[PDB]
Amino acid sequence: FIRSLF
Amino acid sequence: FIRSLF
Amino acid sequence: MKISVSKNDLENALRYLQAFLDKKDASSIASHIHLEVIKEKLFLKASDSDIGLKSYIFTQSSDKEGVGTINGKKFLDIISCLKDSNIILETKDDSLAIKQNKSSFKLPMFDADEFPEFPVIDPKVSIEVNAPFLVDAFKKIAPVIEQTSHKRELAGILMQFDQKHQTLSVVGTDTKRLSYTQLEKISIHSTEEDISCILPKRALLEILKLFYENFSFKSDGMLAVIENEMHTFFTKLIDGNYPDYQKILPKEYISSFTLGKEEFKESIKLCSSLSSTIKLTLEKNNALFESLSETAKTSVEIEKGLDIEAFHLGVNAKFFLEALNALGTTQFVLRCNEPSSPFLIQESKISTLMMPIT
Amino acid sequence: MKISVSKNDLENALRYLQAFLDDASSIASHIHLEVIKEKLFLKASDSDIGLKSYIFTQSSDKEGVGTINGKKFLDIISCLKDSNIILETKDDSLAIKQNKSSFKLPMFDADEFPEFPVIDPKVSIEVNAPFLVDAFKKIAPVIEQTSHKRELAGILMQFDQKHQTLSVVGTDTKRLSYTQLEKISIHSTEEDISCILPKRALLEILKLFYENFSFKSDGMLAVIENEMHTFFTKLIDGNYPDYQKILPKEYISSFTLGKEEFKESIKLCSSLSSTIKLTLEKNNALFESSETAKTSVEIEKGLDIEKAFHLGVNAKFFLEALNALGTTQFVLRCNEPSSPFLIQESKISTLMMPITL
Amino acid sequence: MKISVSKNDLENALRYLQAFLDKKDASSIASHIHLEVIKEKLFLKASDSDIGLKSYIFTQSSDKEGVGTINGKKFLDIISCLKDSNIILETKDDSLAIKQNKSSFKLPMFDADEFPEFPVIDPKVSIEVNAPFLVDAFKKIAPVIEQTSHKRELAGILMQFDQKHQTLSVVGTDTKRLSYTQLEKISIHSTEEDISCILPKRALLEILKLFYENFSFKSDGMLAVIENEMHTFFTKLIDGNYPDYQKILPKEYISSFTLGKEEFKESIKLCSSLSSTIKLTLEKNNALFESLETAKTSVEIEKGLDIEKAFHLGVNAKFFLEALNALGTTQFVLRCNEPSSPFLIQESKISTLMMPIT
Amino acid sequence: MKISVSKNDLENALRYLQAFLDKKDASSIASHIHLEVIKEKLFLKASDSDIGLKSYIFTQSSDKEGVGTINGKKFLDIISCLKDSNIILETKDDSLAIKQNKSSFKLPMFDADEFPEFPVIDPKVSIEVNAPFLVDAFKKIAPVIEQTSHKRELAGILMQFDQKHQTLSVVGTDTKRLSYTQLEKISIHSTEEDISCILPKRALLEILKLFYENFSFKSDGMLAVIENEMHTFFTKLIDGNYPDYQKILPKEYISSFTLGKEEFKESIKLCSSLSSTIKLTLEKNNALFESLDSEHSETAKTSVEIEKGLDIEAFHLGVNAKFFLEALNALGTTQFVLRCNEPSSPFLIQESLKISTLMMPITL
Repeated sequence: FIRSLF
Repeated sequence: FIRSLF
Repeated sequence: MKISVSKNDLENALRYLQAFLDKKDASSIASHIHLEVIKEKLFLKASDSDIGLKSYIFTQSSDKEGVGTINGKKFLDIISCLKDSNIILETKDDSLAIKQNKSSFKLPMFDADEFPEFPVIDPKVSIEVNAPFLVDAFKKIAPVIEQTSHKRELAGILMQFDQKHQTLSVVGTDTKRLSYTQLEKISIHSTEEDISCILPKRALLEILKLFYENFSFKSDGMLAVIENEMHTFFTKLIDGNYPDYQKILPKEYISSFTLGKEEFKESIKLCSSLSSTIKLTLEKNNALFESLSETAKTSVEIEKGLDIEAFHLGVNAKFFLEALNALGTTQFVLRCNEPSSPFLIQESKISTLMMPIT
Repeated sequence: MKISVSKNDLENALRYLQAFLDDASSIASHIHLEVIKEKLFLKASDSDIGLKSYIFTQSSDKEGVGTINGKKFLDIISCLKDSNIILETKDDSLAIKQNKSSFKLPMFDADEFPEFPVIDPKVSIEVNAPFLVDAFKKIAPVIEQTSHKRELAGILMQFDQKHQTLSVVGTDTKRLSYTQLEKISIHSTEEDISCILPKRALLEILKLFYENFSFKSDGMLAVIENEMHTFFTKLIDGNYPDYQKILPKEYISSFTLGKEEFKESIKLCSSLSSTIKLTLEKNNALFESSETAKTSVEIEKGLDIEKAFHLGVNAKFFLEALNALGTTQFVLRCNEPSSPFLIQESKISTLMMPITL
Repeated sequence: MKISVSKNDLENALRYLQAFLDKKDASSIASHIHLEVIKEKLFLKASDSDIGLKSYIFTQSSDKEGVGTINGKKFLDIISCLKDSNIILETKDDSLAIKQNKSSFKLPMFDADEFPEFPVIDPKVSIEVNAPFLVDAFKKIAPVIEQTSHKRELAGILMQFDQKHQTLSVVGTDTKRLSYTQLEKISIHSTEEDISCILPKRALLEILKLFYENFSFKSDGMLAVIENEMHTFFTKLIDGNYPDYQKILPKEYISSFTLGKEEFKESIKLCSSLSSTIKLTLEKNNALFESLETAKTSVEIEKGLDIEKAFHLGVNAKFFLEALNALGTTQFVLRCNEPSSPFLIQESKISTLMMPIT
Repeated sequence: MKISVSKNDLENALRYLQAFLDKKDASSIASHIHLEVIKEKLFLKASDSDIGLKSYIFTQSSDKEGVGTINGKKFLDIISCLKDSNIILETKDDSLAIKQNKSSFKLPMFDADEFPEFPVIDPKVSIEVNAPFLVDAFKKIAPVIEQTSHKRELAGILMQFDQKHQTLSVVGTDTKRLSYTQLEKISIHSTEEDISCILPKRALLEILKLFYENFSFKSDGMLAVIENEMHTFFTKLIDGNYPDYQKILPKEYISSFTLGKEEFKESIKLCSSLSSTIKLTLEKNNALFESLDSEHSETAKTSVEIEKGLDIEAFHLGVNAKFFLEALNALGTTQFVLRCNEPSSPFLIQESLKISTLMMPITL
């Protein structure tokens, strides 16, 4: 489960 | 098409 | 259990075993490779129900004997990542520990007593194979057999033992071509005189990877077990009656043409770039090939003129090539009656009967 | 064609052209043939991208034009011997001949093959160093062809004429990879100008170009040209996000770490899972995937930390970031475990979002 | 001087330079590679009087410009041991420092002002080469030329420029075969006189590694300089007068036979396994090959030759093959007068005149 | 004689046989390969007195059985030129005919009864080898042995059978390094208790190409015969007494250092680009490697970290690079043990938790 950078 | 040997 | 094994030996054993696993379902024991240390050998087994393989490698050290199980796919994954050095294998409770230097892995094991034992059969038929001819025949006949056939029985290769005449006939078909050979001088130790085993295509392709010469073949009509010094292999047979191939082989041919194998191979490859079916026209001093607005054509000269007054013949390119690949001679014989009737291909010893296109 | 003899120079030309083809009813499935003097010129295009190429002829008995199905043409040539092959037009057919083998294929009217675009460059550079294409190679993996954000489905080229800089930028929202090339003579009408090359185009550029080519764009197409090829691609319409506004200005820690040690450790754990827990201690780094993979590497040059620093990472992202580096060691800069972290050498940097737990 | 360069770029540059060194004597400056940083480029030179190469790689960083030398063989040895990462190069006094993470090397340098400068020539002749035809001709003619010839002038390939007719003739011979081609439509920037350059075989073989299309060729009768974007190459020329090849070419041939190249190649390979000379017998509808204990083979010629009696011809196998390798057509022409007289081989660019054996 | 054989099978058999020929002299019978068809097998033999090989391939047809000879080199040359189809082999008078399609070769034969027979020995010692450990040990020890030794007996590998303790010791040396291993649990069927065979290096290198597992080894003190299903191999043994290796092995070592194999390998390769001898400096948490004086201005240095700190007061050691590498190639573990006493005294290399190498250092 990954965070969104943009 | 090809007819069956049998 | 506690052993050290060489990375390359293990990886190699584990590659061959993958085919024998039910990898799709990791809940199953069938997804696991069964491990067993006896003296200086690690014995590896995998099985689904259809096929099975036992294999072994030698240990670099055997500090403790014992048994174990591990997910077969995951085991290979891990071993392929490690260095070309020794790898420690060791059981701890219900886990398998894999260690190499500072890298350590744990994997869960099933109870190894619930891994199914390999079958012991009472042979109805049994032969010892020292020549490569059987496995050469498998190799050459395998392409004509399709794994997913309308007729279940055709989905393998036939082994027809005739104890009386010491013959093992090997036969493959997909209804459009029939490829066959008969091996002479086989000491067939069997209960009945005649006995047929149909090996599934999947099993056949595994046999090709594992065996060549110096192995035993036993069957009991249900399973068939192949064994040599490194491996015991088993497969279920296809239940069913293979059709009587001898009844469909034409007894007589009007013509028989001696023709150059590589010339024909090359010509058929050429026309095959544009279409899978080819028109082949045999003339007295010439053979012409044409793809069947686009066109490929090519021709080869036949110096030794054929016994003709021209003969047209529609053929599947890939079938004709696979038939010629089965031959070891430099020239081949094509026997035919009418253009619409089956024709035979053989050496100038695997023969292929083929239905033309019409 | 009109009647040419030519080598398996041909096969090679035809392999490269396959990617530029489209449906055999379409003209776009055909390669356009043209003989001028001692050259056979080959073109393929499907609207988005296009390639012009040529080979020399072994003989040119007649000049002329033609078309042929591009896939079928390659199939036929790849079957022939390593000798000369005769090419010849006969009415609306292309004849391919070699010794006793002769092939016929139908041609479209070659006037209805679409022309390659002539653009008025808004921007234009000459590339002699390999750095641009090295940057494409390294940044390409982080870009995905099928992105929710249309503009992210390519690589950004950001020209700043004033400072002579070409910035190259890729992202998929989970990692941002970037580099800035100095000393580029940028011949451009505006000062600032951005081209987004599609991923598909980017992968073709990698096969065809390295050094010694021109790059021109007009904001709609971009044309790359060297002595052998003219290549064109449409650009992605849209505004690429301002990458510099997301780059953290300050990092609490910065750790100098061994590249191949980390690569090998990440490959190891990646055999059991795609995400890895990475624990940095003062003199040690440990990597962990009922199942477990673990492994550790020593760090002789002790890190500046009191408590150990845990960090969830995607294995393949971390590897691809380290493949972009040319140094033997790398720098990892991070603030909190949940915040983005940077990877760079002792030209390409990668900002990466971690995973939690 | 202080730079960082990529290991692969450097290693590659250094491999190509080895051939240009006098490695035999490490006391000599000629055993060294000259290093020079200008802006973002490291320029590398090696030379041993006869031949020379200048090359460059791009720098990953250029902290200081400067010059240096280093033993060329030892430099490659070191670089080939390092990792695929950047390598620091740096001068310290009269030493070159090579550094990559914890590994550091020192090597002694010569005064780089005493490294000889590459020649600047005033071109007597000059051409720009965009087609591959010249270098294709070098490749095909090179085998016929021997480095160690009794005749000094034959120890290279001839380039004969005729400005008047825009022709560059390329010619090779040992005294047993003469291979030649003439390139049309060359813009020869020279004086109106003819002008001949003989490139040594050693130089010729280096040209083949470095060049194909898109280069300049200049000569002044003493040196010849070849240049493209990556390299400047120089070689001394061979000083003699190459013999007038056109005077020994027969003007007329009694017979001319159109024959199949790959058939002849394969047949000659076959007989060559037992002897280097072959008896070749041409009949109307076939050609026979026999070693001169015994190899024989034959090929059919469908398109019958114009001959009443059969034509025998002794040939060197390897010469005949090398002549056929020069051809790009699928068939070839063999023209001969008597069995003992020279015979010609050519396509249906490169022709080979060959002396037979009796 | 009249057979057909597959081109690949034959070519392959003939490649292996080349090493057993006396190709130097084509007048000799020893330059020939002896051919023999029995049933569905073509048997091939080559020998030059010191070594010999028997091999076979299966026939695609056997129309007539018989014997023959042919020049072994020329036979391979011809077969390698032919196509991947069947090849006809046939005797006609005193010639061997090789045919394939339109290509036909003739070669002269010697009388095949004058081809020397392979030896039948009465085994003084005999073992059956199923594990790969013997041949693994040959492979790893072979580099240390030199074919052209001043001492005749060192020009091979030693096989020391001790029937009493079921041990086969395998030993190689060139006087500067001694490499050895002892295999346990060998059923040694022998007449005497102790018995030594010294195999020549040439023979040893051929054994490596032909054998791995599942073969017999018999010797009578003069020859040694190795046999499996495909091959019978023979070699003469080196007449002589191999020195007592056990008397030179140090019984005790002051220090023993557990060290990383691939780290050391890389570091030694690096410094070996400038000089063949290396100064190795062991510190508690670090090992350093430096090329030794080479041309005064040159230097290679590099270092590796040792996480598991060593137990020491720094230890310098001069070593031959290539010897140290060859010793580490013998090991299958990831880490190795270096045991030493003084800098000038021999040191030992072996695995961490088969093959050990004792090595003489260099000074300074």
